[PDB]
Amino acid sequence: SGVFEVHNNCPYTVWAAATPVGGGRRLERGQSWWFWAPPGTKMARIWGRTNCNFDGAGRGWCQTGDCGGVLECKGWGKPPNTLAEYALNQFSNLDFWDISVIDGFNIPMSFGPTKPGPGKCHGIQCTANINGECPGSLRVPGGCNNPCTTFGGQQYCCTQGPCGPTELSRWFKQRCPDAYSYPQDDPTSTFTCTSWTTDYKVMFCPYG
Repeated sequence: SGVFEVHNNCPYTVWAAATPVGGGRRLERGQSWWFWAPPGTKMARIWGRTNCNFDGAGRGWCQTGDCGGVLECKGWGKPPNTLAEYALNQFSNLDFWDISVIDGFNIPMSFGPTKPGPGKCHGIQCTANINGECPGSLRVPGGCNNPCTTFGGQQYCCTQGPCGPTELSRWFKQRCPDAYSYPQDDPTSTFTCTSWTTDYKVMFCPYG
């Protein structure tokens, strides 16, 4: 319960990050990072940072997902960064989790329970070649930004009230049907498992 394995299967190095628990860890291909989240942990995210350069003290910078120039993240990363989000022991004894591209996409990833269950408690992924097919307007080095990051505004960010899918969010949704494509993409993007029944695993580049 509450245990996360973050495994890197990408050809390149990935500096894993996680908040509010976890921190960060350099992961060469084949390596795993294990951390535990106390029961009740909410608004948590796990992500990978690419093309980093750190000194001996842990200060540096990353091309994507940079969390304030430090290796062990205390805060969120700079988009674009594919996200695995979770909240344990929420209402009705359920863990709520998802993969999100609301803050862009940088690395393909899978996210799922170690002990599956009925309903939505099964593994999901977002492994489409988003970086290679990314629209020119959203394209950045090593990633593909969500229109809310690139353009801003209610239409894409939904800060002013109800919003719906846009041509750009749909572009993401077509490639990753199980991931959050825009702020209010809730019905087809939320997955759950009964609390205290399973651990979780995140993999960067499942297919290599």
